[PDB]
Amino acid sequence: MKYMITSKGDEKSDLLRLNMIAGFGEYDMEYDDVEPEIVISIGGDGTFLSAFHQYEERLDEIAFIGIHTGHLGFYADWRPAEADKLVKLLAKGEYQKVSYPLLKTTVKYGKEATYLALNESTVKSSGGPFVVDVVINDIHFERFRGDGLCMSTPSGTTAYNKSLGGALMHPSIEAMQLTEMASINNRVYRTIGSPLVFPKHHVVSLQPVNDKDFQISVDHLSILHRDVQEIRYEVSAKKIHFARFRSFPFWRRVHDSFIE
Amino acid sequence: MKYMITSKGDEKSDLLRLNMIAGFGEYDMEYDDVEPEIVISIGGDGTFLSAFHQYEERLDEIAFIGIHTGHLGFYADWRPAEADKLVKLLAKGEYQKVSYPLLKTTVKYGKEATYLALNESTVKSSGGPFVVDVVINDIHFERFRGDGLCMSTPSGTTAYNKSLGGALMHPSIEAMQLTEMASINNRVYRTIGSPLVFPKHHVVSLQPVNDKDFQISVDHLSILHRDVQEIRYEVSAKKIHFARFRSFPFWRRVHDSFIE
Amino acid sequence: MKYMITSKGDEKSDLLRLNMIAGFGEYDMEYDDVEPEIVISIGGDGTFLSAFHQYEERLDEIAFIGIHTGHLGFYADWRPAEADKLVKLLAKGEYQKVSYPLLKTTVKYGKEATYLALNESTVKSSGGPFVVDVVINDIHFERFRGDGLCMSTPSGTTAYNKSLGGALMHPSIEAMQLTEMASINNRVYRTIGSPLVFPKHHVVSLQPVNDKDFQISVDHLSILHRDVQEIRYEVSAKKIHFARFRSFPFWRRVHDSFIE
Amino acid sequence: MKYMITSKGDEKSDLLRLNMIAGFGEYDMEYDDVEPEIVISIGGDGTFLSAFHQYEERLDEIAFIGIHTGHLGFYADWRPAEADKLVKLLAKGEYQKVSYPLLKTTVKYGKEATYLALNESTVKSSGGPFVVDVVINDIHFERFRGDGLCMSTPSGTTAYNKSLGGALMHPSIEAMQLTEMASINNRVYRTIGSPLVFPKHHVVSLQPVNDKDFQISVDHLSILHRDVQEIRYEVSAKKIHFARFRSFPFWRRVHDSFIE
Ligand SMILES: Nc1ncnc2[nH]c(C#CCCNC[C@H]3O[C@@H](n4cnc5c(N)ncnc54)[C@H](O)[C@@H]3O)nc12
Ligand SMILES: Nc1ncnc2[nH]c(C#CCCNC[C@H]3O[C@@H](n4cnc5c(N)ncnc54)[C@H](O)[C@@H]3O)nc12
Ligand SMILES: Nc1ncnc2[nH]c(C#CCCNC[C@H]3O[C@@H](n4cnc5c(N)ncnc54)[C@H](O)[C@@H]3O)nc12
Ligand SMILES: Nc1ncnc2[nH]c(C#CCCNC[C@H]3O[C@@H](n4cnc5c(N)ncnc54)[C@H](O)[C@@H]3O)nc12
Repeated sequence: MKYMITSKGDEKSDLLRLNMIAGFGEYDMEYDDVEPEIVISIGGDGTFLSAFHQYEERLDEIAFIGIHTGHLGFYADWRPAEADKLVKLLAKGEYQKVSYPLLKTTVKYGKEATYLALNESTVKSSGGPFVVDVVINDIHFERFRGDGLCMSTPSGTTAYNKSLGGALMHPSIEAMQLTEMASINNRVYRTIGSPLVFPKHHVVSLQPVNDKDFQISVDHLSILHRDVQEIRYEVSAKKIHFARFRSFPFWRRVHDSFIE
Repeated sequence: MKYMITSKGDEKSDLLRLNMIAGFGEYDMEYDDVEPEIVISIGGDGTFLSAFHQYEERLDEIAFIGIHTGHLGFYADWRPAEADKLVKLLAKGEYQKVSYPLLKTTVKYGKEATYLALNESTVKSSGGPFVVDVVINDIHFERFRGDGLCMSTPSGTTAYNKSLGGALMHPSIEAMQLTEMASINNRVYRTIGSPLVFPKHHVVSLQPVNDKDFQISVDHLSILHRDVQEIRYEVSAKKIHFARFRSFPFWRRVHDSFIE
Repeated sequence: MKYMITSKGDEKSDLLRLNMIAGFGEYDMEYDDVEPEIVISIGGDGTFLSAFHQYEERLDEIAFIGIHTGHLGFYADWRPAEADKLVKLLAKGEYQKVSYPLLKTTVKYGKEATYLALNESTVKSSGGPFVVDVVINDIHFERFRGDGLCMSTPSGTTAYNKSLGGALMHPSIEAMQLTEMASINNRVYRTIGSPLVFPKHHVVSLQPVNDKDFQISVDHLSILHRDVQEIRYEVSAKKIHFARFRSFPFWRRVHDSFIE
Repeated sequence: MKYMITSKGDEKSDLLRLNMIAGFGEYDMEYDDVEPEIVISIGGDGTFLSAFHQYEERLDEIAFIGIHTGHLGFYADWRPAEADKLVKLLAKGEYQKVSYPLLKTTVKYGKEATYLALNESTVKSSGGPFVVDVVINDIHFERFRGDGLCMSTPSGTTAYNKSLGGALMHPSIEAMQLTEMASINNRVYRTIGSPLVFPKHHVVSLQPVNDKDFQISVDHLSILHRDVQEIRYEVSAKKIHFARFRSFPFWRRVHDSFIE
């Protein structure tokens, strides 16, 4: 079937990509990077992130697979020396799809822009004090002062969210998690402190207080947005699909990356 | 219909209970504390906890309601001066049921005991060092050293779980959250650090390393369990049901208790 | 004696400044903003910070006093309605000097620049990943990956340092405290996690790993430093001197700002 | 000179102790465990703690040395295979004394008891809610609700204090650090949150609110104190003295125990 392979760009990953293409040449497999049905990423989680955003407009037709060339990633869970068995396994098919939730970010001006995040989306100010009003389902919840806020997907909770004190949530939970960055709390300023975990259909909305310029990130992309009236976070209707050939539980994946 | 009222025991709550009984005497309402269908609790969240555990063996036939006499509770969300409108509203019926998830705790010896928690269940040692192996779905995840562990329900995340750094999760999420207590981490000992959020059907299992005596709590109850071979945590099939007469969102309930 | 008054710039602070000058006109007091011996600041801690950095090259000849017009500050500890008693008290003299420690920051290129901080000095990258080697007294301590680092004075521990998890240390301790910003920790990357408190004469040195451009802050000032070979932190030989007329303990000052 | 050796009790430490005694038999060294001038501890930091408390009433006449048999300790900083060079080095003398500060704990009833801590002293309730008023230099600072409080020496900050979020402070700083255990914070209850670092001569005083029974620990000892009116913490006039033969900086000692 149609497939394509993206590479981190170094000597190891490039020459690994060519050997898998040569293997696929021995099967009923067509290379096409315009309309692939299997997207193989060789490199790190950054390379996987690129592959995801490269094809984010055909998510329900693509199954992703990641190979990690030098670390072990959360999205790239195949060893380079296991690439041969991967070629064969894919060649037959009848494999299994597992799906992870994604985060939708909407930015409104005084035309509205929408983004999709697999890890997280963060907001900071463009230099100067970051102050925003936090609104949950049209109800005012708190006035946040600090360095910024981070809204994470389930599979992203092991990334930036973890460094901010957030909890690691299993990706079978359709949720999003908001964490604080160096929140100031005193007698006059008051934030919840704790990470918040929202279900599907809950809309968290950030609204400027004075400054209307914010540095907004979605995964690895970061843009300075001018004249912002609203940022809206919610769990996306879209999901990312993975091809799985073997049992590799999320908590096992958490164990191997952080314990030993 | 059948109903009963529990009271915190002070002058304010007792005399409030009698006036509601007198009001119910003017309607098609029968008082029965053996088989109630509505359980009204007057006092604090501790009084609500007692009412829950008092009737925990008929959960799918009971709708709980809480009145708070001096603070505002997470489970008790009616003011004392609003008791009259509560009597009328209940008297008709046709109200709405909303359900929150609960946590099942199983303790195995070398007969097994099961408990139900609405807030959380915690484990500490009976004096001396607390060391347990943490096993997630039959796979060894980590060896925990510290003061103890805390497994929280969704609605309990605003209680002990919050003081331990856990996240507040919306109660429409069928999940449980495990948090650490003063975990020791160095070059030789290694814990995940972060709170973990588990879905339904995931079994977290604590297993002793040396000492087999632990002080186990379920909500307000705390018992020293001798000769423990296993403690098992999982999201209960049982749920607690609340009668609701008005919109009072969880995040609004979080706002009022912690922000202003 | 020689004195000057700086103002936040709003209607309240300006007209308060003029009335104190008019009061000082009734005493043996000369206004001079080139060589003052008493520096009065009217506004907030930001206004006090400006007054400090404005005269940071004559610290051992100046005693600072702060008046707060709308909050209560840590450095500005006099109420606007107490300004009259302040004028009289200053006019006699024979008051007391109390001194707080300061932080020296040195930045070396491949000419070296030195700065003085009353609150703290922070380091972040100029976009992209922040990676530095942390060296304590010429010995390599750790490789830090995250958002940045913050080195705080004693009196600054209640500012940014507090929001990063640092401890509040009494200003009679000649020390500096380093705190982490969203440090990444996994199986391969390893930071101490905890805040570190250094005595006089200990030199903490940050050294770039790849990128040599950092956004460095000293109190309110923030500059992008190009081609950085070393940043050096140590407790300054210089100290800031305050005129005190009444007992107002630091822990009382902490209490009023954060408890009630 | 007079010396004695304490041992962890296992086969490795006992037979190591006998060989050093046999070595000392070849020098001008007298074994005496009633009035030693050098106290050698073989085992772990727990064994060192015992040796310290065993001789805590002759601190200014004793220099401690620690050997670690199976880990590496903060107080025991000599390898078992380096014991021979230790015997020789001690035998001459003219070595160097370095001193670390200690914490004094006073417990008053309605006769007062005083204790000395090298690591820390903690307070919890004897089951039930822990509520105490925190008073700093006779001024009321906060009402603490939670699991307990921990007051740490400088060298103890790498022990329990570290697991509670405290900062690691260099032992040349005559200070003590207080950290919180699972403090409850909401709209009505309010704690500082942050660790507090106190200088010499500052007295922190805990006072019961309702319950007067507390479980008080000093290092490894833990006693249930009945009818408590006051607990007083302050930096002790006494100090512990170490014999040093080589440079082994505290931050190097921190590095080796937590980084690699
Ligand atoms: N999902 C994952 N789970 C576990 N590990 C993972 N690594 C990755 C990846 C990758 C390469 C491209 N990274 C861009 C991402 O850098 C994370 N990030 C940024 N600043 C920090 C920080 N100060 N502390 C921890 N993180 C940070 C966040 O993810 C941001 O989007 N993804 C995951
Ligand atoms: N669900 C809730 N959400 C928000 N507030 C709430 N208050 C309650 C309640 C009640 C009265 C009976 N309490 C027993 C419960 O004491 C909590 N707890 C114990 N030790 C601590 C601590 N050191 N720090 C915070 N908490 C603690 C935990 O809940 C334990 O089970 N329930 C909730
Ligand atoms: N010494 C003090 N103690 C207690 N409160 C204080 N307020 C001040 C002040 C002031 C007005 C000018 N501020 C510049 C200062 O903003 C602090 N800062 C920056 N970002 C954050 C954040 N995300 N979270 C908390 N802080 C932050 C830090 O101080 C930086 O230098 N000084 C103190
Ligand atoms: N000074 C030190 N620095 C770095 N490591 C060290 N290890 C030792 C030692 C030892 C063996 C006897 N221990 C009794 C001590 O157990 C610590 N402790 C108790 N509960 C915990 C916990 N939940 N988390 C971390 N700690 C804890 C505390 O020290 C208490 O007093 N001393 C130090």
